Amino acid sequence: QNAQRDAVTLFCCLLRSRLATRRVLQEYRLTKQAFDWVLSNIEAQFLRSVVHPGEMVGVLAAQSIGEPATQMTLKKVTSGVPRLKEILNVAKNMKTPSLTVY
Amino acid sequence: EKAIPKDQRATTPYMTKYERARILGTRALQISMNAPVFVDLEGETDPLRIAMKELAEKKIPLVIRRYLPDGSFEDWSVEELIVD
Amino acid sequence: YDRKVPSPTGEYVKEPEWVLETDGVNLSEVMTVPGIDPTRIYTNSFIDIMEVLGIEAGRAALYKEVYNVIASDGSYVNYRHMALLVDVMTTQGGLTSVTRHGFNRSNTGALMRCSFEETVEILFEAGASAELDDCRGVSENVILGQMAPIGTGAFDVMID
Amino acid sequence: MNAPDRFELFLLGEGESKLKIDPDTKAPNAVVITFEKEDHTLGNLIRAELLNDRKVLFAAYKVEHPFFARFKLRIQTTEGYDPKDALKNACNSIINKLGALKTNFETEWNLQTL
Amino acid sequence: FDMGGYFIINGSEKVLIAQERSAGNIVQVFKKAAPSPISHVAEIRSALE
Amino acid sequence: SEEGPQVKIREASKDNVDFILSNVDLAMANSLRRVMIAEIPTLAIDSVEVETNTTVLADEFIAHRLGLIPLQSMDIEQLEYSRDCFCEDHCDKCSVVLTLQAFGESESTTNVYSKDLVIVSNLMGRNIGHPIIQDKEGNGVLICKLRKGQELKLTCVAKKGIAKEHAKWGPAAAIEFEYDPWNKLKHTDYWYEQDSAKEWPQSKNCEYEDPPNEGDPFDYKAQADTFYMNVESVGSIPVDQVVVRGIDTLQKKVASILLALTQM
Amino acid sequence: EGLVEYIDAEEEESILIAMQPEDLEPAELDVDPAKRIRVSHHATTFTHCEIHPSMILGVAASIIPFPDHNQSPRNTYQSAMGKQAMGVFLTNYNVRMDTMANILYYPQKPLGTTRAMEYLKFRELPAGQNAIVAIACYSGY
Amino acid sequence: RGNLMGKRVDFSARTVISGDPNLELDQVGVPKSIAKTLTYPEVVTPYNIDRLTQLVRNGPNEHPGAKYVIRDSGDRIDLRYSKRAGDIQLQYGWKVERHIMDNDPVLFNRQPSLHKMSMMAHRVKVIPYSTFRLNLSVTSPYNADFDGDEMNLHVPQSEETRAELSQLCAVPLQIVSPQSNKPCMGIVQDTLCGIRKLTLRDTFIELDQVLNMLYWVPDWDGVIPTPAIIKPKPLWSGKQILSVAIPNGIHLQRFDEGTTLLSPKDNGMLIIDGQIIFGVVEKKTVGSSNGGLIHVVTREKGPQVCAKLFGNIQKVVNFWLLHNGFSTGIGDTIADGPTMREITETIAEAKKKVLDVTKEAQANLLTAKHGMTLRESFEDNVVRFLNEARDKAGRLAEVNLKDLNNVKQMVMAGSKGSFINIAQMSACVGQQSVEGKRIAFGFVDRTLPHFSKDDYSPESKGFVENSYLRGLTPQEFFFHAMGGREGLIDTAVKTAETGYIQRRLVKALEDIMVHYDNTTRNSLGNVIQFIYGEDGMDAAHIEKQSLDTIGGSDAAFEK
Amino acid sequence: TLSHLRRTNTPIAKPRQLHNTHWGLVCPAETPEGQACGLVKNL
Amino acid sequence: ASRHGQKGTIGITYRREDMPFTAEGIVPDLIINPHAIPSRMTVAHLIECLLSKVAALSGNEGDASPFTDITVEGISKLLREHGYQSRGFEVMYNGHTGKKLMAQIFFGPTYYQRLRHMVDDKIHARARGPMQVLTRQPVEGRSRDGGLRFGEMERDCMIAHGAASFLKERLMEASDAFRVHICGICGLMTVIAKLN
Amino acid sequence: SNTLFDDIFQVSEVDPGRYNKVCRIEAASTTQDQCKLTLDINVELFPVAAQDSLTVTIASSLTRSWRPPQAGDRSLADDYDYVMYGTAYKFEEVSKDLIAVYYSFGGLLMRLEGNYRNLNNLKQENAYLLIRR
Amino acid sequence: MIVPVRCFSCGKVVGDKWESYLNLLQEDELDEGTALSRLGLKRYCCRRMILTHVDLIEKFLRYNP
RNA sequence: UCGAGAGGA
Ligand SMILES: [Mg+2]
Ligand SMILES: [Zn+2]
Ligand SMILES: [Zn+2]
Ligand SMILES: [Zn+2]
Repeated sequence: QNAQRDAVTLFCCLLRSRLATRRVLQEYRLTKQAFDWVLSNIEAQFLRSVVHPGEMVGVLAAQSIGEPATQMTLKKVTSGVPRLKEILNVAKNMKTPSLTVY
Repeated sequence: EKAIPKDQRATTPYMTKYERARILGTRALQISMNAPVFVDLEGETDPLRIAMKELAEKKIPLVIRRYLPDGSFEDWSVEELIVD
Repeated sequence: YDRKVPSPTGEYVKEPEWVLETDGVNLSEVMTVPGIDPTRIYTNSFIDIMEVLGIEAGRAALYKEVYNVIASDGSYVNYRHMALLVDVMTTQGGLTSVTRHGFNRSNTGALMRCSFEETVEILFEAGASAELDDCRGVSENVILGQMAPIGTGAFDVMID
Repeated sequence: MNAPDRFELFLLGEGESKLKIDPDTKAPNAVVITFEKEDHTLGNLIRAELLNDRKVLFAAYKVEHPFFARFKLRIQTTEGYDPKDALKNACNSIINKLGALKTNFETEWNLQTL
Repeated sequence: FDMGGYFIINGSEKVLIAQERSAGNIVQVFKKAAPSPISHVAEIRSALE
Repeated sequence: SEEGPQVKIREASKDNVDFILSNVDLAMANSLRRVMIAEIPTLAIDSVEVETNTTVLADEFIAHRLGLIPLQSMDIEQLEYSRDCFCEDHCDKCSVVLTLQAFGESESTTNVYSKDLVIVSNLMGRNIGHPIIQDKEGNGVLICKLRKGQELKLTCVAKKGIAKEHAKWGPAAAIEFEYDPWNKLKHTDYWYEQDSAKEWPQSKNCEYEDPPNEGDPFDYKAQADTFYMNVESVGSIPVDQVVVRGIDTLQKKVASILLALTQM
Repeated sequence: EGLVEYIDAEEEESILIAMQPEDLEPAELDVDPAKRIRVSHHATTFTHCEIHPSMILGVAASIIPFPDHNQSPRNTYQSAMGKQAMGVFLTNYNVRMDTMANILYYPQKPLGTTRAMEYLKFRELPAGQNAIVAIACYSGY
Repeated sequence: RGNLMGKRVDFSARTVISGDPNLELDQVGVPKSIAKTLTYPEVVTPYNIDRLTQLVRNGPNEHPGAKYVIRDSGDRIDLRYSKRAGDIQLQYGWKVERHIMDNDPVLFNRQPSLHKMSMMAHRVKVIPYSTFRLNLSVTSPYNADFDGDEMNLHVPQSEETRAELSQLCAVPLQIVSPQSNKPCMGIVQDTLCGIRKLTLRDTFIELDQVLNMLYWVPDWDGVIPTPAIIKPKPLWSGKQILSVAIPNGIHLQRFDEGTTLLSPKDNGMLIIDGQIIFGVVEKKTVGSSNGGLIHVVTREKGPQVCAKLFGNIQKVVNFWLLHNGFSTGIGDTIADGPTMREITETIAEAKKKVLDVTKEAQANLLTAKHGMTLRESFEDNVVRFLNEARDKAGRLAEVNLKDLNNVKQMVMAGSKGSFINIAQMSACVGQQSVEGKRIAFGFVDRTLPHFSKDDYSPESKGFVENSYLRGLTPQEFFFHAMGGREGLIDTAVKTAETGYIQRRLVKALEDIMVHYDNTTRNSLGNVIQFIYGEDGMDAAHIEKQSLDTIGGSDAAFEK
Repeated sequence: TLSHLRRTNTPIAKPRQLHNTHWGLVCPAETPEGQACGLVKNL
Repeated sequence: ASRHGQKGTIGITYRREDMPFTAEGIVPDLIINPHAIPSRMTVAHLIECLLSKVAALSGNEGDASPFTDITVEGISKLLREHGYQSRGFEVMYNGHTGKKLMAQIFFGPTYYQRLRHMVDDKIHARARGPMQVLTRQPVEGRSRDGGLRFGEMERDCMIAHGAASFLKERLMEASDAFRVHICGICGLMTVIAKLN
Repeated sequence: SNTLFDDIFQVSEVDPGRYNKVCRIEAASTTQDQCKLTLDINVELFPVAAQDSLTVTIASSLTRSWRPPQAGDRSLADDYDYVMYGTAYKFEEVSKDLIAVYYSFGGLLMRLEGNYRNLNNLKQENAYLLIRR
Repeated sequence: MIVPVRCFSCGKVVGDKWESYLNLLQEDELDEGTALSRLGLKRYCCRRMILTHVDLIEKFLRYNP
């Protein structure tokens, strides 16, 4: 139950923000019928926006990062495909080991 | 051996794309093999559309068996399972 | 560095700050030094952050470097994908790499690991150690040609 | 190896009559005609002559795919006025114009000397 | 218009592609690797003309 | 004269005919020039049987070349399509047969001009099958060159067709077509680097239409109805019959509609 | 006679060459703005003069018209496509028996020709046609 | 790894592919020669038997037809040659391997199959010629070009397989992409360049054009919209006629630069109820841009409506452009006469800057900036100076480009262009670079043997003052060749590493699937994430929505 | 044919990249792209 | 392709009437999109049109030698003396409608090369047939009338959809499916079987 | 179904904003000083010069598909030289007892100030703009 | 390898104009522009069929077989 | 069957 409340917390932040009583009756003058329609609409749309269990999420994520890497191609910092190779196989020594001091 | 009781179940009642597609494929496969049709098809001659229309009126008598990571399972009848 | 921050009113406005960028990494002895903000400081190397601040900090550092790689090309990929990969490296405990020896030795079956580098050595040690295969992984079932529990195969189907 | 014969561009196939007429399902007084084996050479003339009849509400042709040479023409008109009568008007008026053109040209050619 | 320059082995016209090699009998000085005990080397490749 | 489209012939020849076509809806002019190129029918080689060929060239190369020679098709209407007639393969009522024979006897190269093609079928009193010759020397088109000791012997069966099936049955070369020379209808947006008038030159057709008055605003109800056309011929058919038969094929094209409508 | 020398890769280290043989003319404005900006040389101790710069290109790059007006990787791409073009590879194509031999029906000498082309017989033995090409937005095919 | 996880499979094909604007999105242009060769085993039933027996009679050497029949005995009936080839009567329960026909589902492909949406289901549309025709807006998800590309096409063999192609592998389903949570396909090239030309206020469409343009839209209501102008001529605006393609109930709001609601430049976008209130349409509006029109329709209406919508936009816009016309000359890359003087003298000002910085360094008066050596400081100053030269020259040319010029139009809609291309073709191509630095000394202390030794001038270190249009000099050409060669080395080098990276990622996370409790896990069962994505919701299920509580003054939030 | 008869093949720190010393001895841009770009060159 | 990396296959072929015709009746032998011109920066092709045009009309030869001081401005001066638009543009009329095209088209003679990749010598589709003895998989290559590859790269994509049944099809029935007896006690392929 | 508004304006500036046939015009009602208007006018159909006094009207008429004109049979409530059809898209409460109304005439835009029309100018698709000599 | 009968673009039979072209050049000493203009190839589509034509056939004859 | 080279995206 706590994990559920956690999982929608930012969505509820937005939700309460948009459905402010003043805003519900002033910015866009909703009537009761329309407000109930909106409330049901959001429940259906959200519940449709759940991860369907069974998705091969790891393979999708791997390809999701790998495809734009193919597109990667051309202030002296190490970035791009070589940086990605550094990141990926935990390079003990790095071409650009830097630090940003606050 | 063990089962998950009907009263206490906590899996998405809405059927996922994967079980809908599997169920439609099972229905269409068996429909292709001279199987009985449980709706008054409106001239439909395709097992894919036939299975979709059986599902839409919930005339498909199959049950899912969602398997959990512990080895336990949860049966969900097609009546129970919703479609948006 | 120009940086936006809350004004006393509450409105966000820019509060430019002087910040120094270094050329070497020795985080262990630099954050302690006085006159600085020792909670904000950030390195470009996740391995040192892992050594010092902790693996949970190292996770955000890892993600942010992947993110910078992506965004430097004027691109964007959803948080879930990168975070899942980063979590896969972190969840083992160390900083397990995506490489032949960093991750491929694990508990993840035999054919699964033998489908990607050190094929015959993975199988050799597997038989030497009587490794058990659950055949719940996709690759093991792919080898066996059966229906792998993937998405459609995740659930068994029975009649009423 | 794949190309269909060129003669399909102007020769009707097995049981392919020239015009197939279907009433437009949505609109009123509207019809779609699947001319076979013709194209913009002929169809544009029909449509452009349909526009001149002031009791003709709608006239338009379209070529589904330039591989094939079968273009559709759709018409809409005033009440109690079958578009086939407007089409007959169009074709016959076109023919009158072309005959007049040919005869005027012949007169000029015989006037000309070279 | 045939310009020549090919052989005819087993009936198939054959071309010998000029191989590219580093020259012989010259001295070269190479700065060695950072994690290397020896700082530089000077190598000569000696072959009889 | 007759009410409808008005034609003024500007310049005329058997090869070229340039005229002004007044008071016609534009679509008619596009459609006529379109059918002028294609649907108009004309006779040219569509089959070839090559007995002995010792030429450098390949037979199918020569057969292609043979197809594009322009053969007189003035009386083609008296002839019929092979596809239409009832003969086993071809006959005198649809196909005209030609024979080509050449041998290299001279030390110098022996040409194989168009005139060396010979006509073998029964003419039956029609102006059919003559290989057109416009060459000033009289030789005409050149098909192949032959060395001493080379021979070429073949038989070509010419059949009726149209340019829509293949471009050898095309009676016209390039047809000029331009309207509104001054762009008074704003019917093309000039691409000007500095001044549209200086960069684009006026065509000769501007000479006949009145020059524009800038003070007068854009006329909006005006539409295109005066066109400047120039038709060219390959000699297969004289230009007058090119355009006349284009009109006639167009009106036949239309007439089949009326018949097919009646059948419904 | 002594008016030409064979310079190998090492020997040109010690010599100062020159692009045009009118770089050895005196100096003292009115000019055509479209012509390329040429660096005034400022040098005067010349040893050799280039025969002609165009010679740096090989045979396949000699074919390209206006490679100086063109993107470098485009010339690289062309160089590997020009050996792929069909044409008349030999005058004795008929006599020979070889495993594959496509030949253009009607080759035409290109309307735009490198001056270096003349010494590789491209105009004598071409491998392409002078197509009337119209870059245009037509049917979207 | 090559005979167990990647077998050579049957029921496969491959062709040069071409693009066809009168094909709809999920259709594919399979040729008859392929279709005659490929098959689907279909079991005979009462619903199908009457068609299927005709098909069996039709035979395999012309289409539609069938090549094989399978019986109770289990022994084949080759229909290519058999005495009973024409007297077949199929009993129920017999399989017939019929050719693939129209509106059949087939799995498309283009190696390398980097992501899941480089392999998606398509509906067969058997066409004559020997190319896989496909829709235009399918090039982005395959990274295809019609330049010699080849695409495969695998064919299902069971009803569940056919469903899975239809039910989850289909093109409309992948219109919204989990990665980069936004659409995959979008309007491209001639349609995208044409939409801009059509939508302009100044573009006005006549009546005769409007009727054909209206008809071309496949699913058309049959209601002729009232014209924008009803007076001296009934005229139509390009926006008004385009609007019919957009369905009712689609609203869109977008704001660009100075987009007052009374828009001056006709920029931005406000679209109401499937009508276009104001704004020029281009890539931002109708591309794969996040928050674009496709993004709206795919979730608001559904996949199918937007899949149809792709074709409808294409059909309207291609027709209008076809009769408007478009073409790119090299008068489109000739900057104004006076502007060329300004440009070359701008380069000269930067050239002088390099000379004077050089002399200052020659006097050993260079303020050594922190960290860099003196020679490094000289480098950075000069490199950035010359980069300023080329960028200012390009933007002096881009500013100087009239509206008729096609290349700007291409750039303007984002069809195929960027700023720098204009700069390199009309101003100055720029400065070349090898391994980050400028063209170094290969000859001992000089770049080329036409330059005196120890020359650090712009002309001799790789600067290319002349423009592509004007023409590069011999040395400039050679320096350009160096730069382009390095770029091609990188191009060849980057890919192999990228393929290995993709392989390593995919093989690292291949076991990762959401379980029936949202615990992202693997075969071992050890949890990777307790809820996928740290919110439990999938990636296409996403939109860039501002939260108005975060920002704003405390009083403004109060009020 | 000519460009086959004017080719090299370097069997294998920066060999692929074009060099200042190649000016006039090897064609600048004519070379295969891909497997052996710059390792294999033409005169 | 042309001499400037402007590769590309034929999309569609149009009869001459369908083609957009210039005022003189000249019809393009070939049509290409203008969208390949900016991204690839091939101005040489784009100038070749001009030079070849003036050489075709004047009756000389085009001098496109590199490192020549030949200028577009002068080439266009000559072209203007031949009565065409100096930068190569030409008024063009649509073939289908005969209504003048709003944009004047850059049109002229441009040398093009026929490439060695022709579709029908690359077309291939396969249903059943030859198999390797060693693997019991289709022989590689269309020359041997073989089957195509369902690579691990493709297997990844099928995995990502969760399409397990299609994936099973590809890796068994549609390639090298097989049935083997096994003895459970040994748990191996020891067993000897006679099925008739 | 009658006229919703009528006034008389004099144009202040004609803005050809990079458009060959379109112009942007600003003009305040001469009778009511505090009411102004901004609108896009095709100049090729209706030439609009600077400092021109033009009558301006808005109607609701005088769905169902368009019927091309036939003689004066389909008589149209106008003896004008220029007219348009648009659809209202925004109404701005500028300040108390003052209002602004926005129209997009199939691309060409409009803007109208003043509260004098307490009545009419509804949030309605129907909108006609009519200009006279 | 031989003079094409007609220009692909338009279609005017240029095949009968080849031998006359060479006669124009060799005996009347005309430039190629006026040589094609004498023949009446007014439009450049057909005009570049003869200017850019390479008559390879001569090489082919010289082989005795 | 085996290695080799040359190519297309
Ligand atoms: Mg490609
Ligand atoms: Zn007969
Ligand atoms: Zn056993
Ligand atoms: Zn011609």
